[PDB]
Amino acid sequence: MKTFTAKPETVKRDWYVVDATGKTLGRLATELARRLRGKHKAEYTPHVDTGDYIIVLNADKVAVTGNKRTDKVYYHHTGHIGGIKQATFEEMIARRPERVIEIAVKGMLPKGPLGRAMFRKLKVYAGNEHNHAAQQPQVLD
Amino acid sequence: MKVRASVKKLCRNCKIVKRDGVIRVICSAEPKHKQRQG
Amino acid sequence: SRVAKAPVVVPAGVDVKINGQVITIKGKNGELTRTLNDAVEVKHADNTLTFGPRDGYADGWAQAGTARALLNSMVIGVTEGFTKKLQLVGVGYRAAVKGNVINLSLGFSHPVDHQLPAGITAECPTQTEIVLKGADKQVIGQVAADLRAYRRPEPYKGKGVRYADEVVRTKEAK
Amino acid sequence: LWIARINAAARQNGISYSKFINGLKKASVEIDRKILADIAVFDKVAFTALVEKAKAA
Amino acid sequence: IGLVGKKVGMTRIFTEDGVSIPVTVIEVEANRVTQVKDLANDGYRAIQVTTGAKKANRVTKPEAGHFAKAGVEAGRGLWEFRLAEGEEFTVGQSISVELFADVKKVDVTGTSKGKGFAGTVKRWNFRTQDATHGNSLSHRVPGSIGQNQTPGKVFKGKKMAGQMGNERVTVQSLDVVRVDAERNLLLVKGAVPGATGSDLIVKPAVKA
RNA sequence: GUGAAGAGGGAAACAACCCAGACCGCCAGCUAAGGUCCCAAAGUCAUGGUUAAGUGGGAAACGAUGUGGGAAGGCCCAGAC
RNA sequence: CGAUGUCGGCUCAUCACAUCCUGGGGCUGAAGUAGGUCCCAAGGGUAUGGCUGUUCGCCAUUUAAAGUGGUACGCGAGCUG
RNA sequence: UGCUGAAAGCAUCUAAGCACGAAACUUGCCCCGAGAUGAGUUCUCCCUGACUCCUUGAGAGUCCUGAAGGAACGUUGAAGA
Ligand SMILES: [Mg+2]
Ligand SMILES: [Mg+2]
Ligand SMILES: [Mg+2]
Ligand SMILES: [Mg+2]
Ligand SMILES: [Mg+2]
Ligand SMILES: [Mg+2]
Ligand SMILES: [Mg+2]
Ligand SMILES: [Mg+2]
Ligand SMILES: [Mg+2]
Ligand SMILES: [Mg+2]
Ligand SMILES: [Mg+2]
Ligand SMILES: [Mg+2]
Ligand SMILES: [Mg+2]
Ligand SMILES: [Mg+2]
Ligand SMILES: [Mg+2]
Ligand SMILES: [Mg+2]
Ligand SMILES: [Mg+2]
Ligand SMILES: [Mg+2]
Ligand SMILES: [Mg+2]
Ligand SMILES: [Mg+2]
Ligand SMILES: [Mg+2]
Ligand SMILES: [Mg+2]
Ligand SMILES: [Mg+2]
Ligand SMILES: [Mg+2]
Ligand SMILES: [Mg+2]
Ligand SMILES: [Mg+2]
Ligand SMILES: [Mg+2]
Ligand SMILES: [Mg+2]
Ligand SMILES: [Mg+2]
Ligand SMILES: [Mg+2]
Ligand SMILES: [Mg+2]
Ligand SMILES: [Mg+2]
Ligand SMILES: [Mg+2]
Ligand SMILES: [Mg+2]
Ligand SMILES: [Mg+2]
Ligand SMILES: [Mg+2]
Ligand SMILES: [Mg+2]
Ligand SMILES: [Mg+2]
Ligand SMILES: [Mg+2]
Ligand SMILES: [Mg+2]
Ligand SMILES: [Mg+2]
Ligand SMILES: [Mg+2]
Ligand SMILES: [Mg+2]
Ligand SMILES: [Mg+2]
Ligand SMILES: [Mg+2]
Ligand SMILES: [Mg+2]
Ligand SMILES: [Mg+2]
Ligand SMILES: [Mg+2]
Ligand SMILES: [Mg+2]
Ligand SMILES: [Mg+2]
Ligand SMILES: [Mg+2]
Ligand SMILES: [Mg+2]
Ligand SMILES: [Mg+2]
Ligand SMILES: [Mg+2]
Ligand SMILES: [Mg+2]
Ligand SMILES: [Mg+2]
Ligand SMILES: [Mg+2]
Ligand SMILES: [Mg+2]
Ligand SMILES: [Mg+2]
Ligand SMILES: [Mg+2]
Ligand SMILES: [Mg+2]
Ligand SMILES: [Mg+2]
Ligand SMILES: [Mg+2]
Ligand SMILES: [Mg+2]
Ligand SMILES: [Mg+2]
Ligand SMILES: [Mg+2]
Ligand SMILES: [Mg+2]
Ligand SMILES: [Mg+2]
Ligand SMILES: [Mg+2]
Ligand SMILES: [Mg+2]
Ligand SMILES: [Mg+2]
Ligand SMILES: [Mg+2]
Ligand SMILES: [Mg+2]
Ligand SMILES: [Mg+2]
Ligand SMILES: [Mg+2]
Ligand SMILES: [Mg+2]
Ligand SMILES: [Mg+2]
Ligand SMILES: [Mg+2]
Ligand SMILES: [Mg+2]
Ligand SMILES: [Mg+2]
Ligand SMILES: [Mg+2]
Ligand SMILES: [Mg+2]
Ligand SMILES: [Mg+2]
Ligand SMILES: [Mg+2]
Ligand SMILES: [Mg+2]
Ligand SMILES: [Mg+2]
Ligand SMILES: [Mg+2]
Ligand SMILES: [Mg+2]
Ligand SMILES: [Mg+2]
Repeated sequence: MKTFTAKPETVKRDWYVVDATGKTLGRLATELARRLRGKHKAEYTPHVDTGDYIIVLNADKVAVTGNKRTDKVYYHHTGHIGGIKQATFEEMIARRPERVIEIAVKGMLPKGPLGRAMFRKLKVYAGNEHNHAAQQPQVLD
Repeated sequence: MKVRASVKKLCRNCKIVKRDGVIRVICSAEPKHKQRQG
Repeated sequence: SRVAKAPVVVPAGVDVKINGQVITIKGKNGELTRTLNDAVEVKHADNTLTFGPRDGYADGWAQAGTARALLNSMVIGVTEGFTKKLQLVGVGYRAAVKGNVINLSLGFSHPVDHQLPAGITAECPTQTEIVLKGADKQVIGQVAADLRAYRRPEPYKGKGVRYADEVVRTKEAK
Repeated sequence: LWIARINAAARQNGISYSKFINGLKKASVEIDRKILADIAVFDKVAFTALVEKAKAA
Repeated sequence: IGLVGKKVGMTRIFTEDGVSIPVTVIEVEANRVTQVKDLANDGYRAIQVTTGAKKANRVTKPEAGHFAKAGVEAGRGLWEFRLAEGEEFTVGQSISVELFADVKKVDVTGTSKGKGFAGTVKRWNFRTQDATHGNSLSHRVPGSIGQNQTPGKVFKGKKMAGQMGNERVTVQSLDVVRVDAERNLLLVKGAVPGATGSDLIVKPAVKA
């Protein structure tokens, strides 16, 4: 008899903080992507962005098992004649520590307008300070 | 050194060592016997 | 296993301190610090030191036997102080110290002024011989290895910087 | 869609979907996904009682 | 740091021994500081300067005010220079050509003379195909631009015809000959970009 | 046997491989192969081990005090390796 | 097969590394000079002529070098024939 | 290539740990570069009147004002199809 669907205007979105110090990259990234999508919520609708705003702070301190600190490579093409760039997990944190969580989450989000809309929700930070004190973002684990 | 796929103890003073995943054969007497891989 | 099961003696005037895993050994020659591995567990038992493998960790004995052999050298270092005898073989090869900078002349177009990191006391009894002293085997051995690496033994005349105890294989011309 | 909703609403009360449904089957509860999903959204105070009912088994 | 100056053609200086050195005459008027940027507000340390003298009806109010905050007269155009930690300047200060009295070599940046739509022969030094021997409507044309099925596409940065010049280009480590304080000149050896009248950013050579 | 002349689920995509034969409808439930951290429905399930190579996630002769199990065989208190 | 223009040259290239030069190393029957072989390394560089449709090849003279290959044996809605 | 150093009384460049080490890699040099929709930053400038309608909207108007600035037009250029 027409089952419930979450109406964007009625969606009450919440703010959270996650300290990523000593967390496993992927196991963090998953639990982030689960929240950003809004799966945890009982009013989950696949075509609407029901998920919560998350602030990941201390992104540079994120942990990785085995030899992935040196061995894990992040390839990308420049769209140029032969321009394949690569960067290891160390090299990536040395330059752009935000990109590490970003890339890990973006792979686990869906691919499309809504998938990009539910990435905007995520707020990564290298340092411990965040300037979103105005939202009263509660602590998450 | 040699980089053959079947390194082995040629003389008596030759010694097998595993450095950084690769099996090497280091020798005191003849540096000729110095050989890596395999 | 066998090295680890053999306590290190600690002579008098050698202040040992265990800050969790971070060990500090102070003595007459110099103060030495060692951030030890997590898998090793170390304690004071009577006069001597004891090194035990931790339960749960895979490689305990290998890690502990290292700690043993390190602290054994660390205690001997602060008590006695280690030395290395380097000699310069070949004509026109000169070694002269000025402060904490060893001036090597080894047949180059520029004299090589090697720096000495940490507490390393460099001396020269003769002009073609370098005797250097200190606390750490690590830093000494390294410095010695650098001073060697500027001009290793040529296996023909034996020319270059050599360790005193080191034998060198020379060969004939063909 | 329903299964996701039920799996979401169950984990708020501390049980996964897989264990919840076995819990309901073992208590001979005949209520379907369509309604469990309807209850999950609308009446959570009611829904909680099904998760307790499942917890018994 | 650097100074802005109009290009004023070319000459030569004859040295008394014999050598004639071809020099570019860069007039470098009083470069006056309109603004000083710092780490608190801007996140980097720099100075904005001006030079020349723009007529008052041609300068707009948003810039007329911008000059009135400093107190300087409205110069034609604004340029910014990054400070090298040690040095520090004040708003309303006039930097003169006497900064280059100490230096030997300078990087000169300018806008190259616009050649318009240039073909591949002129733009990229492509070789002209045979001028006769059967050649049909394809003397100065670029020839092939790719392979076949495999890419099935032209690659990015493929050298083709297009806009040549009117681009900002930098000539490095040019030897400063004379630094005339009285007429406000700066004679550099060689040739620098842009035509007579074009604006040049002259600054000390980074490649020492 | 299947396709040809067979849709549906799985094997990323994949006529012939694995599961299974669509009369029509339903916003019902149980299962097959195959699956259950996220893309994406369901175990960050339970217990006991192995693996450190990102093996898993292409390959041989041959090479090696890698590392686990075992079943044996050479020596002690006259104290061997 | 209701047409996917086939060698060679020119123009324009681009990638691989099984490296010709240049860079870093081990062994050497490595005195030095110069090599020999092997290892890592693909940033950049890598002839002009004579003969022949030639690719190749031989020859003359250079060069630090005159690399081997893929790209519809790259490139004819770009030229040649 | 080493240093210290186990596992393996020793030995061994490594299993803890620690140094060197190439035109490669990341910067350094030059250029583009906030459509970088994650659309950034600094400085300056300008506009500070009312009535009507409403299904009370970030709503449609009536009137008085038209700024900063821009475009258009002209004379044009070492800028340019
Ligand atoms: Mg190595
Ligand atoms: Mg490997
Ligand atoms: Mg022009
Ligand atoms: Mg022309
Ligand atoms: Mg030219
Ligand atoms: Mg030509
Ligand atoms: Mg021609
Ligand atoms: Mg013709
Ligand atoms: Mg034609
Ligand atoms: Mg014709
Ligand atoms: Mg013609
Ligand atoms: Mg044509
Ligand atoms: Mg035509
Ligand atoms: Mg110069
Ligand atoms: Mg048929
Ligand atoms: Mg089928
Ligand atoms: Mg199928
Ligand atoms: Mg397959
Ligand atoms: Mg799949
Ligand atoms: Mg699939
Ligand atoms: Mg499928
Ligand atoms: Mg097939
Ligand atoms: Mg089966
Ligand atoms: Mg049937
Ligand atoms: Mg049927
Ligand atoms: Mg039926
Ligand atoms: Mg079922
Ligand atoms: Mg059942
Ligand atoms: Mg499975
Ligand atoms: Mg999909
Ligand atoms: Mg799927
Ligand atoms: Mg799921
Ligand atoms: Mg588990
Ligand atoms: Mg693999
Ligand atoms: Mg074997
Ligand atoms: Mg037995
Ligand atoms: Mg046909
Ligand atoms: Mg056709
Ligand atoms: Mg043809
Ligand atoms: Mg042929
Ligand atoms: Mg030709
Ligand atoms: Mg070309
Ligand atoms: Mg190679
Ligand atoms: Mg070979
Ligand atoms: Mg090679
Ligand atoms: Mg070679
Ligand atoms: Mg050279
Ligand atoms: Mg050199
Ligand atoms: Mg060498
Ligand atoms: Mg390789
Ligand atoms: Mg090349
Ligand atoms: Mg490359
Ligand atoms: Mg290249
Ligand atoms: Mg480089
Ligand atoms: Mg070039
Ligand atoms: Mg002739
Ligand atoms: Mg010819
Ligand atoms: Mg010849
Ligand atoms: Mg030559
Ligand atoms: Mg070739
Ligand atoms: Mg091929
Ligand atoms: Mg072929
Ligand atoms: Mg080919
Ligand atoms: Mg062809
Ligand atoms: Mg070709
Ligand atoms: Mg074509
Ligand atoms: Mg062709
Ligand atoms: Mg034609
Ligand atoms: Mg013909
Ligand atoms: Mg003809
Ligand atoms: Mg030892
Ligand atoms: Mg030794
Ligand atoms: Mg280094
Ligand atoms: Mg060079
Ligand atoms: Mg710009
Ligand atoms: Mg914004
Ligand atoms: Mg702004
Ligand atoms: Mg501002
Ligand atoms: Mg008002
Ligand atoms: Mg209005
Ligand atoms: Mg009016
Ligand atoms: Mg108007
Ligand atoms: Mg008006
Ligand atoms: Mg106006
Ligand atoms: Mg304008
Ligand atoms: Mg117009
Ligand atoms: Mg006009
Ligand atoms: Mg005109
Ligand atoms: Mg005109």
